[PDB]
Amino acid sequence: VDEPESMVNLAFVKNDSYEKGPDSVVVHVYVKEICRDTSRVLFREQDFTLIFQTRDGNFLRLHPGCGPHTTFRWQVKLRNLIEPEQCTFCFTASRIDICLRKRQSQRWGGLEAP
Repeated sequence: VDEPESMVNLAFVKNDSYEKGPDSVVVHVYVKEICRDTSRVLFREQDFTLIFQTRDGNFLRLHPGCGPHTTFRWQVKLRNLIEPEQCTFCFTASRIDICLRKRQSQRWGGLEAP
């Protein structure tokens, strides 16, 4: 767990996203059984990458050594840059809620009142 020497790209994600308010979008990703010591986030203007380790006995047992030496990342490039300065996070026991500010603005809301 000290030497990962591995970067795995994840193809399956467990989350749900929705846009809340005029300029805000808040999502919650289900990230559990994670070695928080190794759970890192690489974020920029509009995109972010989540790299971490977890424990899945069923999967890890199928490949001896996999798991504590396996570090993987999920990358999301969000469309319409966000303002990291205004961003906040929300931690539940098994899920991670995040409040994203869509400062690049969302277009077309239908009929708007002056």
